[PDB]
Amino acid sequence: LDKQIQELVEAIVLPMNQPPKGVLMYGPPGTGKTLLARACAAQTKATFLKLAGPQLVQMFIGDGAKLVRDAFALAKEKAPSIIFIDELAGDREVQRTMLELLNQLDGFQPNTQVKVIAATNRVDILDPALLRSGRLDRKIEFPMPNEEARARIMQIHSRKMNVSPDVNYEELARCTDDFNGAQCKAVCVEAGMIALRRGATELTHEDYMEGILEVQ
Amino acid sequence: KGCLLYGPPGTGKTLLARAVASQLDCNFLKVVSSSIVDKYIGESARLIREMFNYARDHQPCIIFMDEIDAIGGRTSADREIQRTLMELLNQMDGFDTLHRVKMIMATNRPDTLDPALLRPGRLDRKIHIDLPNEQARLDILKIHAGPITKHGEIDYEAIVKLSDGFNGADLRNVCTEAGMFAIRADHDFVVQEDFMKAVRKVADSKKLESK
Amino acid sequence: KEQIEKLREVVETPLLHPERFVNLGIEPPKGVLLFGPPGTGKTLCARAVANRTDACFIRVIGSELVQKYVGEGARMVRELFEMARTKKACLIFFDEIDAIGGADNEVQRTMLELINQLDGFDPRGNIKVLMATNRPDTLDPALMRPGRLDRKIEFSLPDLEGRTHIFKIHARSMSVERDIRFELLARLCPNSTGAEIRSVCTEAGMFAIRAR
Repeated sequence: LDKQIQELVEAIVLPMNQPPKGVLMYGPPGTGKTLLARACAAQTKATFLKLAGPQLVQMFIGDGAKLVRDAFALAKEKAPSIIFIDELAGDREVQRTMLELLNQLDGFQPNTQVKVIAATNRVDILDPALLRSGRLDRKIEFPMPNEEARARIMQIHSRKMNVSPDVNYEELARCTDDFNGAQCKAVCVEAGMIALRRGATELTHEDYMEGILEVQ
Repeated sequence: KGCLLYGPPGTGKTLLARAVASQLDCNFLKVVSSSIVDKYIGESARLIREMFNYARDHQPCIIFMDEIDAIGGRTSADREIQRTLMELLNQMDGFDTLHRVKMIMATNRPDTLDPALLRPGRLDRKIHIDLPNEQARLDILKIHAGPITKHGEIDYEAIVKLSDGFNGADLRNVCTEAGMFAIRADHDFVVQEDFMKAVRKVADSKKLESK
Repeated sequence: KEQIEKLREVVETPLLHPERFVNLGIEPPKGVLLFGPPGTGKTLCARAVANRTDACFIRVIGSELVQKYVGEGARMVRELFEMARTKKACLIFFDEIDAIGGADNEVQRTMLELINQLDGFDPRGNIKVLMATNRPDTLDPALMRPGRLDRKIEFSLPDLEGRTHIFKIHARSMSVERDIRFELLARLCPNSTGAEIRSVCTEAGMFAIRAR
């Protein structure tokens, strides 16, 4: 997953020493982009300030622009920090604050500072007005290379989850059609959930395909 | 107190209009094209008197009006638009000394531009945005490349030739894009290698995502 | 027999053998989900209270979340979660979540703060989750559920050989005809959901009442 996070880390380290504003690092739920963007955000040495998606929409109205202009006030006044948001009428006001944001980033050029690192857990719905260099431009899907990378990030993300030493990775790597490694991680979650009633304390090989055919 | 910026020859009307606008502007008051549909009761009149009343409280201001062709009809969809046009007539042609106020109007084609609104006074000076000339691209490159640091070797023909269909704001953000790309390695000087690489790659990203 | 183990292995086992789940692999399980017709609802939870090992826990119903003079429900869920903090990860039971689920901003404070406390790992996120409701039309828990909760199953419907347990807990009716046989009531009515058997006691029991 270095081919998609390398551009992010470089893009957020270069202003401290224009950087891309919107990078879409997406994938199925349970991918681990928060623990890898935090495992690398700790290596960026900057201030790790957390922010979520539904935090903009609140009980009162007009709070989205309050948290956007407030996060851009603490970020505009403070040093270059790390803000990672996830799970990106009210939407008309979000488009007013968005077109105003890119009107201050396209009509003006003061944003030599922190950016908006956005990440979505599903790309079934995509606004056609999100296509620009300042908008979500780098849309990198799951890595096309072989299973090895999936076993590496899945093993690092699953260090506490043992594996029976009879696995070729070719059957599970081949059966997954139009699938990603996060869905296989959920397959490992369900397989480990039924591993209690299976009676075997060690996750077997057939439980992987049993989970694939179970949840997907 | 008005200006018209149309781009019939093709794309670049908002890029060059927002390039000169990006060069000089005033207090920020944007009119989004989604705040006039008014799906509920058509009470947009008090919203126009309210926003422009704030434009009366603040003496200096520039009001951007982009993509006016959809609200430039010469059903009930156009009746509220013409109502906002009557509020504009009674708003700037009313009994008020609104001389310091300024506005900018942009469109796509000079054929359905409300020839009643095309009367002098309503839009004093209009600039016909044509296709980007190579001499205005070399000039805009020589005036947008001044304050940015560069190396002793200068070759502008690669930046003029490798950039097509761009305006002052595009070539501005792409040349400064290459300046930041070359300052990533915190070097005081900027060799034109990063100019060619970042202008080529980012220029291709703008040609692909130029919608 | 199957479902009672699928819900018993998460209410009894996680407290009796904590090391078996830490060394068992993925993690100790979270809980189950009981949704559907009421039938014999809240009876198996009272059985789980009767099967308590050391200290009985405190129950929480869905009606307490909605009250007059809004603002007390947040301090109520935070004070019972604080009691869970003081009672070394005490058991928290939620009954009739449909009274607040399925999204009234004054209720959005209590239910969105409730989600912010369940999905939030501040007090604790792994003790015991369990929801007993009536209608599955709760959209918000259905979309925010896979975040932390899991193991969705039926309410009571057992397999063909599993009904005899819920009939051994439904043996507490008036009488069939005499004290000769329990199995005469327990095995002479198969293929009946855990609420359809409540329709067999209500309607077949009403037929035993209306039989002069």
